[PDB]
Amino acid sequence: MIKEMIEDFISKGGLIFTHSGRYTNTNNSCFIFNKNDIGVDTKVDMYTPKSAGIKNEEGENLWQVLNKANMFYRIYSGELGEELQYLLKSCCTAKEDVTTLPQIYFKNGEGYDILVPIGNAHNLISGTEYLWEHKYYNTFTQKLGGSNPQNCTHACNKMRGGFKQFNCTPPQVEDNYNA
Amino acid sequence: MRKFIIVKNVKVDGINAKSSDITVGMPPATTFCGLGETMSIKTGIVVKAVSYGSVKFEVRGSRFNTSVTKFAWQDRGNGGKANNNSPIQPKPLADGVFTLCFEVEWEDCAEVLVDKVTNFINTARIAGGTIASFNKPFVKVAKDAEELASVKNAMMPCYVVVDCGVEVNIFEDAVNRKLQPMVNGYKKLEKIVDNKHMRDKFTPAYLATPTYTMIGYKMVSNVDNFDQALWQYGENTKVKTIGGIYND
Amino acid sequence: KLKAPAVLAYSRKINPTNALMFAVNWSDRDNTTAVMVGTKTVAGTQSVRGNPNDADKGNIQTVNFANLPHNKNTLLVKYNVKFVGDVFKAELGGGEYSNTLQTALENTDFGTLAYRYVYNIAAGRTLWRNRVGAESIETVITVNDQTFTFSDLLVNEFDEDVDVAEIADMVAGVLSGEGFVTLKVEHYMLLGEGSEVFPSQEFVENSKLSKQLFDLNGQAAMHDQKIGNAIRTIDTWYEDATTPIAVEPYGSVVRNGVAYRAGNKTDLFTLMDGAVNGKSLTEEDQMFVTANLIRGGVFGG
Amino acid sequence: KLKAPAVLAYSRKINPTNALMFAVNWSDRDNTTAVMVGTKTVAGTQSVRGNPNDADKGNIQTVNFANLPHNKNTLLVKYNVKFVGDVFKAELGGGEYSNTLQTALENTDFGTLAYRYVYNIAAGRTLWRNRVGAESIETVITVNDQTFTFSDLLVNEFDEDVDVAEIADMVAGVLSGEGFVTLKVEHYMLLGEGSEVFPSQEFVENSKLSKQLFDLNGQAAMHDQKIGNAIRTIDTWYEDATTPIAVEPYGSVVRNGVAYRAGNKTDLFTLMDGAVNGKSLTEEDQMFVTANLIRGGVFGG
DNA sequence: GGGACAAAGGGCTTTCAGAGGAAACCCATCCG
Repeated sequence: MIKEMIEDFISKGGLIFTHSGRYTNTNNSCFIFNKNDIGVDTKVDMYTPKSAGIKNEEGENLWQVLNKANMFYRIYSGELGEELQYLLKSCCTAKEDVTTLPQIYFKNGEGYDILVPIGNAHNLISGTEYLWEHKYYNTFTQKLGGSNPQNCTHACNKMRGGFKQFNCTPPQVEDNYNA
Repeated sequence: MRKFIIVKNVKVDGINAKSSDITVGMPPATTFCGLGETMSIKTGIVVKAVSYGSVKFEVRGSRFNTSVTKFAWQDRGNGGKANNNSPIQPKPLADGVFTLCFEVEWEDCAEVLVDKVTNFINTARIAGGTIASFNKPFVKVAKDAEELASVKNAMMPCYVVVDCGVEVNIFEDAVNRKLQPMVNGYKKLEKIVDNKHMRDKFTPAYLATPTYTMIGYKMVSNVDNFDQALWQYGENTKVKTIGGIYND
Repeated sequence: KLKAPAVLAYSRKINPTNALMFAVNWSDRDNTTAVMVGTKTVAGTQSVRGNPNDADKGNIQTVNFANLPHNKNTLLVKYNVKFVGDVFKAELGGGEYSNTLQTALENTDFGTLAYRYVYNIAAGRTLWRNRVGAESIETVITVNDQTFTFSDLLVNEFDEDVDVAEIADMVAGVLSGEGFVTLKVEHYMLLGEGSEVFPSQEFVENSKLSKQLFDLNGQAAMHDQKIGNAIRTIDTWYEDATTPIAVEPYGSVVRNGVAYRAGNKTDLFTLMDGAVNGKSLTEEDQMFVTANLIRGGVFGG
Repeated sequence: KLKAPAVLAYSRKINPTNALMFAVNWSDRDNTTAVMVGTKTVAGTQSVRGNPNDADKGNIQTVNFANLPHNKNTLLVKYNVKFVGDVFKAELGGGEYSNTLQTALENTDFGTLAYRYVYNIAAGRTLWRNRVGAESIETVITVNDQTFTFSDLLVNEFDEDVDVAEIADMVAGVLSGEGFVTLKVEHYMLLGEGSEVFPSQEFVENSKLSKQLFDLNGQAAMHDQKIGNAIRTIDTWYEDATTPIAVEPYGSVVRNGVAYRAGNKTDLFTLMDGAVNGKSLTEEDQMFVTANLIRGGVFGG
């Protein structure tokens, strides 16, 4: 029920990641995995060319299957055995790509460090799902990909409604009065 | 807390409203700290802390679905299909008017600083925007904590950002505490090995992700301690305020 | 072979601002009145190609508008421009390619580029479709406490003028290495009482409105990108198509669907590669490459 | 085959303004006073088809009104009209389709169109239902410092006149490639003391008021698109049904619910597509296409 | 002249996938 989809993923050039820069520019191909951020309710993302895959009999992809009821932590820890544990961990490989990314100088004691900011995959999905049901009507809505959003990520392909962003508009000084 | 310089009613157009993947609006305190560091390195004058207040701000567009800026063909991979409506890669823009306070350590004179600041401001940027106009800078002198209220009140009128800290995380705190998140620093993930495409081959390179903290907006006349409204670089790649967590 | 770097970037050397609109009289241009936007609702028919059996139904739309009041008959558009130097300074990369390009260049004539950039403002091309319907357009330009007034016609076919030279020579000095200069521009027109004005639009996802106009705290304004686009419409240096277009790499007009400077051995990148690899270019080619390098952007692939 | 481009649009070449309503005397038309709107509350019965059980209940409504003062007996409606040229110049797209369409046209006679456009204003069709109940209607047209006075009846059945031709000759020259021309139009009525006037309503959602009228600073006015609709009611060139209608693709009247020029080989898009593909059009078809191009719209898909 | 590699460019393209969803906030002082 789960293994066949794992051979499906490893057959293509798929990758598992928690942070990536593809959320800022579609042409980016930078994928890295963080092990210290894995928890009970940590959402992860995956990338395969054209996001084709094969759906289940009821119809599900890996992004939905692993992020439904926290079977990712149920497998990463090894509660389902050591057969589905090594294969999944084999996909967690870094991939460096800095073309078309921001680069900023930051003060680090005596000297400077150049940094390339990238976005986190867990935060977008977690915030969208948590905030859609709490009625927080002080947010924007952004859609990635465009006319064909199936070539950016797996989360964008399935979450076609659009990710949510905080509206950080500050109060403004009203004129024609004291303040 | 000795010498302060005030520049009020600065008009900037085309500010990059996208500070992170989930924050759209005011630039974080990191942008103003970097502007102060750039002023210090270019001008040769040591700057201690920076304070910013929002006079006006507006994100282009509507209540939701802010805006999209049209793109153009500018890469060397096309020429045949580069004739109709290049892809988007969204990038929001906004327009705002701010007020800035800079802590300066300079005692050579009193009027040279105004000229040297005005020289740098005429050719500077704020989060990628273009400065339209600004008022003449003036310098205030503080000898003790009691007269810090006067230099604080010299910044009227504007809304200053104060730090309140995070309890659990920004998502739960925003719904419950009713505050807005902000970026205060970056966390390093892994070191860059290939140094070919980087803008500098001497500075070490890192992959970083933003760290979020919750802030609040307060009137200048309602600030208890002025040291809570000044930001500066901290430890472990963070930006922190002198007064710590703001408490009423 | 001196292969170009993977990513090459340059800054923008011309900085415009958001234009502001006011309503004044032709003889009382001292006191100004702001122009609001407002919202209206219109009704009509459905005329869409390919749908003939649905043409007997109605159509209700909600739009924005902007027009002068019935007691004012003059539109005033005011803005500022900044010209800065430090050309041939790459923002990302370039240690030998940029120096070779700089050495190959700097022999071009910046006087023509400075004349054309100032003429696009003086003649009145910076203001869009608000131009039509006006019997008199007056331009007031201020720089270094020295004002000039223009009533120049013939926006196309750049011709020799006496007053534009005193600004073109200053801009030429700034372009080939100097500090910064600032020009304050004001435009007066004679559209009439109640005439409709055309501020900038926006591309926004579907909302309660069908056409939303740009504004700044309830006052109609224009985007800085729109102001800057009209300034650099000087590309006259190709084979045909008089009434020139804006200078862009692979110079194309997406509105018209046509792309000049196509794959016929006249591109920005082809000329840039050929200039550093030995043989120099003609006057028109360097004048185009330098003008395009004045415009910012990142080149790579 | 020369298919039409995906994006293709034209701007508007006839620009009217919002009409202003004043109350004056028939022999003292120098001094004018505004016409306010106000609000009233009325009571009536419930007469709705299909509900005879609730026919004995009351009905309280609130509406707006507008009527002349009891000491004035003349209504004055004033506005301005602007005609601009540069026809056959597409705003969006068109490098081969627009040029071929312009080549196929421009052989038509602009004289009839310029005559009818001016006649629809002079005969008094721009002023709507306010016409009824008046025994004397006067029209004053000012252009090029030359005044013209009209008292012509028979709004329909275009006849020959000597004063309409002089203005129509100026309009026709501007239409076939020129700058702009402007007309000042004033209409005088003879309704009588205390008579009711009919300004333009507004499309409003659910609210307290059942009928609110368009007003500018509390003064009654008329929408400019309503004024422009009556100017271009010249489409007499279809098979029957004299007393023509306005020119529109798939020429339809939503008020009557019928749609002329349906899918029976008489469309704007069909004729425009066939004109460039070999066979030309007739005189009436060329005049219809030119008239529909003077009016704006989108043609592509 | 034939074989291999890389780059650039175009075109034959074309492969890939897919319907959620509901609502106007933060906040009152210096100065002539």
